[PDB]
Amino acid sequence: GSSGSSGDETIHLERGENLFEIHINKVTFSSEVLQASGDKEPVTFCTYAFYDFELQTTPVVRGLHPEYNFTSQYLVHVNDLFLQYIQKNTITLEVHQAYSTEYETIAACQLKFHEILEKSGRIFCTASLIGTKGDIPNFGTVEYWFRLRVSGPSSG
Repeated sequence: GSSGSSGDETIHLERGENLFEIHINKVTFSSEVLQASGDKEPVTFCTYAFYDFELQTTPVVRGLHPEYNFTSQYLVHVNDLFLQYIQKNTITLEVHQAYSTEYETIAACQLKFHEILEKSGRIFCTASLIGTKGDIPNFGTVEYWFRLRVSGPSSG
């Protein structure tokens, strides 16, 4: 076969299994967070749960702009209850700082996909981060992408 730059437009996918994968590139910070850090490779980690499944802990890494390079996927069968869920409730991914002594949260955002409501697939999107205490509206932006298509097996 072949692959490359392409597009897809559809409302409801065919009758088959659906695989929801989520690959997080990395997490950028703002001039404020960069300095606020402490001139020391800041270590943080994110977490989230889909379809009320087992929560997954992101890979801890030191640095300013690490590459989690984490790719999670699970074969889930659901369409109607799927879209409704996206609305009824969204995903909450907070970013807490993991210290070598204690652990506390300093940021919290709401992960939700709008396009998924109409379209389905590689829909580029982003989310903003806000500081809980510091109250920093320019904490940083997260780079992620979602996809929902028939993960049914094929002959080939």
